[PDB]
Amino acid sequence: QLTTESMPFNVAEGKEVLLLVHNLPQQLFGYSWYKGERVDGNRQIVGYAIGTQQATPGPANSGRETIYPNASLLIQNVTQNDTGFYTLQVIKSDLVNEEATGQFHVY
Amino acid sequence: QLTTESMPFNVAEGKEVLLLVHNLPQQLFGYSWYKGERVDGNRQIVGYAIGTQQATPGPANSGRETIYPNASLLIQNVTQNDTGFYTLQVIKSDLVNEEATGQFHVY
Repeated sequence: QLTTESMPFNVAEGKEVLLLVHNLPQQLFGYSWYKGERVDGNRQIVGYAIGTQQATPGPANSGRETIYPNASLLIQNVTQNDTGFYTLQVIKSDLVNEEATGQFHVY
Repeated sequence: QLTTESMPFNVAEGKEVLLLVHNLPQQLFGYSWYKGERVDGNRQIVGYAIGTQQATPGPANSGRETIYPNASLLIQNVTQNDTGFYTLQVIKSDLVNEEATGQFHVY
């Protein structure tokens, strides 16, 4: 049931897009966002620990993103290579974790 | 650097296999094991929270597996459909998580 929608879907180069999260579960340890349609550490954008409120960037961090405490992801100054899928993984306290995929298109 | 090796690699139907974990990082919240070569909640075997020492089964749990506190995974009474890839994800305190893939073959 966790979902993400991009706002806007079609984004103009140089403008911004918000990946808005819906149905965020409770009893969470943290968030991890990835570029592409799969959880993979080689393409992690950012890790975020809820208790300490610490964001840590990953290999796919571009320096134009902001993760908020509700797990939504802002990307500013979009370029053509931002186009595609993004994957949010949410880590539950029982370690039975949940993923959701979003997407947007830069024109 | 996290890795997993199956012992034995080639496993006889009805016998057991241990997915032994190496280089387990420190400062971990938990473990999640998956069937297949990717982290995906629809194929989660088990979630394990280190602090409370609780295992919770996922959709791909067969009832023949045991995860230990060092993250190694025993599978007993193997069948032909156990053949293939397994994926361990390790959740770090900074949420910049690590994955490793193992495999074995049932003959």
